[PDB]
Amino acid sequence: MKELIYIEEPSILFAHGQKCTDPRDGLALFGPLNQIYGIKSGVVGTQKGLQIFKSYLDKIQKPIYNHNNITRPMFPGFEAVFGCKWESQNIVFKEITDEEIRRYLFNASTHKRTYDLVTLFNDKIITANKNDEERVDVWFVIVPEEIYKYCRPNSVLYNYDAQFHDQLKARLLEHTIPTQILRESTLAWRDFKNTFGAPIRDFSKIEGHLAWTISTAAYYKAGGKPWKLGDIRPGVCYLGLVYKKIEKSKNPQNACCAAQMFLDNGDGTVFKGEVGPWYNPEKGEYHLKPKEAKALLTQALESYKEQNKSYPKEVFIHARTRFNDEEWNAFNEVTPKNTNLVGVTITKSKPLKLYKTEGAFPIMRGNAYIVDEKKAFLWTLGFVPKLQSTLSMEVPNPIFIEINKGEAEIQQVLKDILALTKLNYNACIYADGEPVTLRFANKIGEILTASTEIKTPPLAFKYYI
Amino acid sequence: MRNKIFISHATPEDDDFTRWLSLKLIGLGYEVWCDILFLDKGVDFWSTIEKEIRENTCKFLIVSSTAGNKREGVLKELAVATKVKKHLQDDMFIIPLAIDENLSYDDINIEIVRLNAIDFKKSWAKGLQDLLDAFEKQNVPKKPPDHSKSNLLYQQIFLHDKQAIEKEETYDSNWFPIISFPNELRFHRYDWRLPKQFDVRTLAFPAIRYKEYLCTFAWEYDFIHQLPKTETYNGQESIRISTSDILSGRYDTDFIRNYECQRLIVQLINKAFELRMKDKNVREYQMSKTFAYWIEKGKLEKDKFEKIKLVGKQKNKYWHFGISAAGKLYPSPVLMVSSHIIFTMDGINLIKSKSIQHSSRRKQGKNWWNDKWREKLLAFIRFLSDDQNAIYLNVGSEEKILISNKPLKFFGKMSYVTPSEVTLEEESVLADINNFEEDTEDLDELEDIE
RNA sequence: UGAGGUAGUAGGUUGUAUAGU
DNA sequence: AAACTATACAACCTACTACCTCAT
Repeated sequence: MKELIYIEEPSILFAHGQKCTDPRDGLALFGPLNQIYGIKSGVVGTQKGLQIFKSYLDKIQKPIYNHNNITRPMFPGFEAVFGCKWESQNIVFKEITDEEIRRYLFNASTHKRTYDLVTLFNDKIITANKNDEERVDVWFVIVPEEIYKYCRPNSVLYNYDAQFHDQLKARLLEHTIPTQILRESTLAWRDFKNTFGAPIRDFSKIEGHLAWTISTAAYYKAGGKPWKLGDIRPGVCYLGLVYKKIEKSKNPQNACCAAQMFLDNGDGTVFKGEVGPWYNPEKGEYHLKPKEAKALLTQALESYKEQNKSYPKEVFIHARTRFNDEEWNAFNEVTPKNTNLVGVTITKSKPLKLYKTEGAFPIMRGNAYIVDEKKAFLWTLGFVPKLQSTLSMEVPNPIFIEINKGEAEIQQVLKDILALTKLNYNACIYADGEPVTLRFANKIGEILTASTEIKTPPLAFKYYI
Repeated sequence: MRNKIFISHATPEDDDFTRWLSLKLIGLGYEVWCDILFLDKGVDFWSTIEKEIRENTCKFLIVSSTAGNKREGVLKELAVATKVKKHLQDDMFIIPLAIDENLSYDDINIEIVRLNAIDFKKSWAKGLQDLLDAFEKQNVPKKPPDHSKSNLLYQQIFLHDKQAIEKEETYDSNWFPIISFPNELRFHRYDWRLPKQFDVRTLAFPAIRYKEYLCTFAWEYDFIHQLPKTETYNGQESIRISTSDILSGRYDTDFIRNYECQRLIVQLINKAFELRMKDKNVREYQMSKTFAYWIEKGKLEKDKFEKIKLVGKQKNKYWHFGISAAGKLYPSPVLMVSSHIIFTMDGINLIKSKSIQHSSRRKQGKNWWNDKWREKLLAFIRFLSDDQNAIYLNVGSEEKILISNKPLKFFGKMSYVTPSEVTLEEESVLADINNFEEDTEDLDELEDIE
């Protein structure tokens, strides 16, 4: 009759040296770690997007509540919750007509119209950042629905990703300028419905989620840092080894393994893994040939030395595959003797659903099942007292952790993984199931390989979400 | 001397701004005191407000709320506030707070807006800095700001029935252990006694072709009914491997390694489960890499097994709970079970479109909850058992496999207090959140559902 | 959020068309 | 120059893995 071990929720730091266990609540009470002067956003596209964004800005300046504060907390006010300048004026607006859009809509190639309209967006924003002395922190993208429907790849009247956001952010990361894409129906749900009348984008009682997500995303892309870890050991760092398989049709895919320098802050000094011409997409063994392996490890070591003034005492590798001996030896001849290496991996295909016998609330967050010293189960999604509810759907599915090789206590790495889950930044959610190294690994390995025109990625991390 | 700050708000309509402003003020170094922090249930209201106005309150703060302006106690304490303003001649004592925009200049009573009102109708940042500079103008004695005790106050007042607790709790998984494995895993070397076009899956007992041998649990004389040339095969050539060596892992020969033996055991377990529950007259659903199965409507009495709902009617389609299993030999000799629901129009044929099946699966997913999933799974497994403790797997004419009907129940050290059913409606609310978060090419099958 | 629905090897399986001594 | 019975891979069977989509 074995037992399940419980791990307490991490306390993330906040303003004036205070620690709480909720990002929404902690932002509401104290505020961010750093205070920004104020930001001046800008819209692109049509004037309809400008006016609906201005209406949403005037609405978000006012406080907006929800059905209850038990699960989704308050929004006191943008100036009251972050202390930054945000008004109706000083927003740059640009005009994009539909005559050229109407003429190029009748072209037989969807990809051609996509290329021309994306080039229009890109050269317009580069022109705006070129001849204008005014600096824009976050650019805002609003797109109409006619282009969204009549110009789809599957609609009926290869190294570039077909999704618009990925190649937008790739070609803007090549130009090192931040932007954020919102569909028109995302925030204009007041008059956005279907032919029946019911709002598909139902946001009536639940505007607090939109409020918190938009505010936190804008503040993170502003350069400010909302929260930090409470208890962390200097000398440790989190290598989230991306191994997003690249699927550019019939082009040689091989391996484009990226990594994250999640050392002490939310930013990641990411270095793009090469196209990596060793073997083919049939390289399911998923280890690392020594040359690029020690190249990536030396890049990570130099990044940690530049960002922390000292060599790291221990490095945690977070991947999604299994590891073997030769890549570990390749990592070992470039790790110093006083350092240690431990490989942790995250997978989904192993199923185990824990059920609740009595009660009306499911298995929790923070519980864990240990099989041996190297492989265990961890429950990050599910019920949580912090919202009195369950974040997951139906019965939560866990993440199966495997220490592939290396000496590490399972409890300490368990705490590391759940704090890393507690570092979700794109939206103001409580946390997510797998560590944000894996979620943001999908993000950076799906936007990073979206274009072939980039050589060296920027060190900053705000140009990714 | 007076240093206290009180919020006059309508409970429980305005716990929001009261909580936020009180915690911000207590984090700014100013002593605040109100109903939702201190005045809990069982404490008299008006006498405490009277003594705090007459002795303790420096600046009075009243939230202009819809229902908090009509109570008798608030009128009594505002009357005693006017009395104490007549006492020591302080006409700036009270502060009007504008939160409810529905209330205009005329809806507020006679004794509030006769002095100036602080602006709060646009945002709250300028509101609390205006409160701070009013504090500085009247030289109220204050403490240097520190949010540590504010965080402690939030911790002990807003996490009472709201944080985790220490008490035992019992759980159960979807893993079902194998009680007993086959004694001998026998490799049958038929040599020429196997036809070339023989499909191995057609055998009545599980078997896997391995080099020239046949990996199977069945005896040498178990395939007589379909192979008339197995009379001539002697019983001494086929090698026997004890399954205890496979499970313990101490078996390592040049013929078959230990992991290959375990994979063969898992494969034979899956084949045996498929054939044995195909024997039990359970309908089939075509899955891509697995096999989904559903219970035909009307086979079960009342559509309940031990008074547990298993198949039911919603709108026009019939929903049938079903399971799919894959053998897993890593953690223990167990069998994992997936939880599915299979939809039919009438109970005979399947849906022709898979998107309809997925939409129905989600729609019935929100309608019930994890507890109903637990009873459905338990009823399905108990119906899959003929005796009271195990399911009767078939691998040979004389050797069987036992798998326990009851799942592997676990338990945890800590648990939580259990609130009412409103938070399940909030789980439906976050289902709406998942509806309104992402969407991709939904229109065609949504308009095809009629 | 995650549960389907899709192919990739996925690691050992038995037949394509050479030269070993 | 030529007799045995293998070469010396590499194609189609199959459990562990591993992709864009649906509708909430």
